[PDB]
Amino acid sequence: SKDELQVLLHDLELKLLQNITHHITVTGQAPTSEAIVSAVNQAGISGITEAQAHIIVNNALKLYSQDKTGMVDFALESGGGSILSTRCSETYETKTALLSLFGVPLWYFSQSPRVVIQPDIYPGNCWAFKGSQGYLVVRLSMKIYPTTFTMEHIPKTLSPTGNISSAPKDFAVYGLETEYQEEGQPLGRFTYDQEGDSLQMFHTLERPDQAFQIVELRVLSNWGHPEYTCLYRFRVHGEPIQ
Repeated sequence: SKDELQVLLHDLELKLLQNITHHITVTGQAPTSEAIVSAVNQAGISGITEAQAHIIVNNALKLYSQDKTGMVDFALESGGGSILSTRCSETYETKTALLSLFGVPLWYFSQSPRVVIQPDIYPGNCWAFKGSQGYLVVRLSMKIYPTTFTMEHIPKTLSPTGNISSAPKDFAVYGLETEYQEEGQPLGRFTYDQEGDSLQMFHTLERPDQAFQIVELRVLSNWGHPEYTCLYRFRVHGEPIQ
């Protein structure tokens, strides 16, 4: 069926993306055209050319073009961070067309808020909530003075119409002393810029007076999508208590 098809192409793309991501993480470079030919072959399609592989790699680099820093991420799940799901907006499921590694649009499905704290970024692998206002609360792996936040979204070059209207725009960040604190300490108000890079960093105006192990992200608006907002990744940086 056409569904099974879109699924298999999605899984094929993901294999290639995981390959490329792994290689960049370890070596700091994209793999050669030849390694890509080989990975495509392992995934079950032989006879890809070098020119085709080079196109696949440049398409991948549309997404992985910033060499990101080694700033420790205390929200990252595999580092011990976790979502306090009871305090997030209700998940809203979406199906969105994005430009794939293969140059054609594919269907992608948004997921649960746990994707917000998974490593790296992958097309369509975002958490959607309904409307343009939402809440996410993350328990950090360590108690820290939070000093910097990173928000990531896919670039417009992955949209078949060069458009990311469902991306977060205005947001605010709060430190929560406990899981029940209704009103948290304001850590900052920022705006994700649809004219900026995929990965964007946001710094507190001052070093906070207090350290937190719980952080609340409030998305206050989006870039114009009438039905929902899509959040890909949120990272939390700072200094552990001494």
